[PDB]
Amino acid sequence: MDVLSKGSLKELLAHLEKTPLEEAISYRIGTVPYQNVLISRNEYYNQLYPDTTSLIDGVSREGQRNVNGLIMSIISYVVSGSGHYIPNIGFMLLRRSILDILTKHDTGLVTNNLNYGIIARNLTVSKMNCEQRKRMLICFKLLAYKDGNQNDYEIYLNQNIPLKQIAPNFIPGDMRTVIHNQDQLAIVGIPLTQSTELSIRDDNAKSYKLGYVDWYNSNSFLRERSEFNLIRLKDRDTKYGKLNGW
Amino acid sequence: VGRYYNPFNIDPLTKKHVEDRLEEFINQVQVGRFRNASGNAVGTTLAAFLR
Amino acid sequence: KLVGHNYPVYVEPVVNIMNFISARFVADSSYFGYTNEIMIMPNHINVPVDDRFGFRDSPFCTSLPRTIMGNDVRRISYNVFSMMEDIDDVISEGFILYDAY
Amino acid sequence: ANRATSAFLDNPHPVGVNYVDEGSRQFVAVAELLASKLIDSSRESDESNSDVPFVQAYSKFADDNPRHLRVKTGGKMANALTNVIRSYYSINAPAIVPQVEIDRLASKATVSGDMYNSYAIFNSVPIVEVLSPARTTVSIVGSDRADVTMLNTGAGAANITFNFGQIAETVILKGSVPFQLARLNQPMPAARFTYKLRPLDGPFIVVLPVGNPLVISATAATRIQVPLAFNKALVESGFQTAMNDGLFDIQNVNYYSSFDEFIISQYHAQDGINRVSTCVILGLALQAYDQMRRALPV
Amino acid sequence: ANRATSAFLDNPHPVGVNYVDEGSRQFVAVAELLASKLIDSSRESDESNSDVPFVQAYSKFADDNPRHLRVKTGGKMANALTNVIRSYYSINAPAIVPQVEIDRLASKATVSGDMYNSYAIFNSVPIVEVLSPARTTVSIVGSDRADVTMLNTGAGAANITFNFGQIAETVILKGSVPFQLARLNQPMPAARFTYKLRPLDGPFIVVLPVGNPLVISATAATRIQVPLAFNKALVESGFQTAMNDGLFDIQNVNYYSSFDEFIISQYHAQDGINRVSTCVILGLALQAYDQMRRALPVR
Amino acid sequence: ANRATSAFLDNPHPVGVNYVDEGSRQFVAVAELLASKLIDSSRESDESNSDVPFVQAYSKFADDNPRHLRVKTGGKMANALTNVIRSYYSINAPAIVPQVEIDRLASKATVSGDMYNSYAIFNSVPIVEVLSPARTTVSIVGSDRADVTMLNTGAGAANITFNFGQIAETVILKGSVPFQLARLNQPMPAARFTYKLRPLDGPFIVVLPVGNPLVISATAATRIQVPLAFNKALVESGFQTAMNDGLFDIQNVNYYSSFDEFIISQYHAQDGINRVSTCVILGLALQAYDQMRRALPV
Repeated sequence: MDVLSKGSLKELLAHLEKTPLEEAISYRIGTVPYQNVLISRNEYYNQLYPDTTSLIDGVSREGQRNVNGLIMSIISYVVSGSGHYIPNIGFMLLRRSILDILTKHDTGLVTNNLNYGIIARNLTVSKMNCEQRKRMLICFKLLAYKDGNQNDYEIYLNQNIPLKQIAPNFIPGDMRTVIHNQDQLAIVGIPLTQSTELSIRDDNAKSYKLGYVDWYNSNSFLRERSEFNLIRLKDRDTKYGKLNGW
Repeated sequence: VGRYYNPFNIDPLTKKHVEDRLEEFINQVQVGRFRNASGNAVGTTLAAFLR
Repeated sequence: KLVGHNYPVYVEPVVNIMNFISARFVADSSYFGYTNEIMIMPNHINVPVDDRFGFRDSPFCTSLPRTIMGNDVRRISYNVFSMMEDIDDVISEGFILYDAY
Repeated sequence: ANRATSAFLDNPHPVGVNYVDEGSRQFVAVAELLASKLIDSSRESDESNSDVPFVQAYSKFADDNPRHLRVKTGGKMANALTNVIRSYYSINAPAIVPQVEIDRLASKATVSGDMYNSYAIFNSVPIVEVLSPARTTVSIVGSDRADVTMLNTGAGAANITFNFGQIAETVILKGSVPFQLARLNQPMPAARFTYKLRPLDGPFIVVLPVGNPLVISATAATRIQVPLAFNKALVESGFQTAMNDGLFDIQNVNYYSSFDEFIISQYHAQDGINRVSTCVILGLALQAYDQMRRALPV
Repeated sequence: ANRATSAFLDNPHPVGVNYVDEGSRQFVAVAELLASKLIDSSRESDESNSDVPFVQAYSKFADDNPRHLRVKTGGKMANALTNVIRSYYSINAPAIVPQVEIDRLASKATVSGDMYNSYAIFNSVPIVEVLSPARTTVSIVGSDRADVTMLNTGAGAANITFNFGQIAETVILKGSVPFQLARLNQPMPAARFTYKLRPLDGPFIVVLPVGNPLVISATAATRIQVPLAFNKALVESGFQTAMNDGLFDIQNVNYYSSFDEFIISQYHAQDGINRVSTCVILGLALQAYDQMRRALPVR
Repeated sequence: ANRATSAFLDNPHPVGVNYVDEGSRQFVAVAELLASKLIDSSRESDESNSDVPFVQAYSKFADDNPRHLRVKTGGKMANALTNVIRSYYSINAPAIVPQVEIDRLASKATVSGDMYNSYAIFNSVPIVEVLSPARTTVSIVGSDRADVTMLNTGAGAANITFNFGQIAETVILKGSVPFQLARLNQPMPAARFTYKLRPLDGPFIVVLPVGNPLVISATAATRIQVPLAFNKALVESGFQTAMNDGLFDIQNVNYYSSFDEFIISQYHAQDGINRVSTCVILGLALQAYDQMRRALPV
């Protein structure tokens, strides 16, 4: 809910630096990602409404234990607000922040073999709005410059002309580009009636939209009560035990 | 939501009385003969009051 | 009684004169000191301005830019702007205010 | 056995999945309302020998005063309406209108954006399949009124099966000569000129005697939920304009001669309910596109 | 000789003979007026985000105030209109609407019940009969535009006679190839592409030379007196709604693809003058039914 | 080689050359405006139970106070409107309306005479010529939806050439069975049910196999500049009324089933631009004629 309200590249990057990977992942099994299902939308139809599940719905789904699974969960969190279920990630990765997973080499994750075309297909980029595509391209560009695969990012953009039109105009190394960026990446925001939408993505997105006004006021006190005497998880000092399976 | 009769039998759309022959009717009374066979002011007095 | 009449009325010269001044009042607002659009931007954002007059940091633009830094400038109406509670976040990126005089 | 299928029901292309939320629906309803006012203001300006009514309407629509030297295009609202029409038609359309632009344009007028408070009747006749035996010729022509021409060349009478789908409400069949039609596992009645059928009843068998060809004319009516501002006369005209203006010129898409064929064809695809709601929004957008372009040609 | 005819002109079933007096026609006129205001109020409510304009219009129409948990169906006026529409269509349909109800609803508004103020143009092309010699084949298809396909198999040229009745005012014939058409006992002119014919002239003879088939496209226009509030677009939509709603399912009746075919078929029958008067009233009622149903919908 | 041509494209007749100047165009526009208000006042009078709105409207139109025991013909404007309609249709029809009378009637309202401000979409399908080789049969039937029946009795496949002219903007072809079509000197695509073509692309060659008849349904859209008050539904009603009233009876004139066919056929003949300019004025006059005759039958 907080990641969706960020409307600037500066605010989105600042949030990712503060947020650990734990809130990008989820601990709920969910269902299989791609599946033709019939859902009940009684506000419109007596019959069951056909739809296809995906990873863009704000609902947890099963993900494999690999770098592709971790990347998909991070992007889904940015573009949808809810991550995926990757089993037993490990303490060392969960304590790192999202941006360091995307842009730093000390995390212990190899991302040199990522295929951008396959990730977009798996994330169903076709059923994404303008804001979501921009956020996905921000994550792709950060990974591309981290591993030196800047050429592959350009090849992917050239193959997808519509994405090339709305691509972000920032260079990850430079800071002048981030300061002067003028993109609008906000998905949720204060304005809508308490009604139901037909699609799973549209219904879940509207649920975030209607709950943002209430979340703006109620989160302050309830949060502060939780970590009144709690040590911050992000970059927590430890004995640096091990990283298993990566 | 309610309804009420417009006072004095006036249609707001027309802005006049409901009867469309009132001017002709008043002139008919003015030139009429009432209550006597001979001349009298009954027709003229009633026409003035009606107007 | 006269409401809704179809009586022809001759347009006199004085009516023609005032209709001309009224039309140019709406059409050319800058001549009379009012405008229907303003833009607020942070100082670090470089916006093209009118350099004909030699002013220092001229507040006058030839036309309010459609795009800045490759992206379209946000447009917010005055009524929505007045009712906003997150104006601090919105004003950080700069916007255009319209729907008011 | 041979299969005959209506041309307009073959391979419906996927429709766009964007600009179908409550905010985007409100923008389309706002565009229709202001486009209608634009047309009426032009008529009022001509009648009153003044430009005041048109200047007010154009300023509200385009957020800018009209200028004699500049061309009248409609401003940003015209561009947004043009782009969402492309996005509605195909899933491969760019969909490059920002959300902030749509919200600011939906706040101009107050509309509910509800696309389910009324209905309209669409006259395309769906003939999913016609099954004919050997030594018989079957041809289907037309989409608003379908003519099925059947010729028998075998020794005896042939049984020809008609499948009208499961969506259309009523189908009326009128033949050139009286003929026999009955449902499966039912006795055949006497020869009759007309038949009224429900497509949900099931496949219908038509007995074709040996001799002169038999032509069956089909007419169907289907009910689809539409907004109260829906106007079929304006939607159909706007559909032709958008095709002429190249808004539907996208790769890997189908083409239809009318909006009626487009919506019925998408209804009869696999899980067609998914596409009817988006198709109705496109129709209301085409209604606004018609009224705007007729007032402001480009 | 072989004979062919239009499918929609065959066996026009009788129409109702009830609710055709001055009071009933006034009630149908009132229903159309109040249904139109119901549609307008629903639009005014939507652009204004207030239910007040719709509630007031529904209160006039249904004589009751809308309440939640109760479905808005139109009240007693909708019930009377639906059953009256059935009675107009067929003589087998029952008459179950009391006269005190018709009088009460007719007084709700002050409109004239006269159904002959204006006219309308109907496009159905009546082909009563087409007679051809032994060695020829004739097929007639269509109602809005009739395509007559004629094939000559014999050696000599054939003469085919066309009858268009006496009701239609004009008929225009266009052929795929130029052809010859002339009235009975009249010389045949040069082959032309189009002909404009008045059906009262008489049977028309068309020469069919041996060879490729000749197809004639027929278009007709007829004028029927209708009330000034008559709208053809609304009537056709109401006709389809009534057919889909299932209120034309009466015993021993014919079904038509449009109100155009229905009114023309009844016109081309014995005592066709009296049937057309009843059908015009049913058309205005269908206009009221369409507007009322769109304003208050069901799923 | 055999040539097939659309019936309504053959031998257009010359149109009128009178009542085209600016003052005449103002008269038609004023007649349309006054006739429309007449029919609205007819509805308002019924609702409000008073004849005042109709009396005011009729007095403006006919320059005479309505009286009982009168036919309510429409006055001089109706006579002027009727005679002007006759003048446009043919060059042989007399022009019997004095210019001073037209200018006087044009002063009853203050409207512009512009007839090219807006546009309209016309649906007639122009098939200028279909060229077929020997041993094949081609038949063209219909105007709004042209069906082309095609049969090949030869030994091998045949190439048949379609020519839709240059005026039309888009043409949509739908086949009974999938078929093959491409422009000249272009490779043949795979069999497809539907094609969208721009008529200016050139002649189109269709491959006809030997097995079974092929029927191709054609739909076209053409844009013609018209005044903003143009209403196609009302123009069609006026066209049928004028034909029935005998306003179009004169020597040496072609007759058409719709105003759609009239304006498209006039466009495709030599000197097309000027003919359509006069035809558009006839459309507005016909639109005014329909409303005045439906308000005041005679």
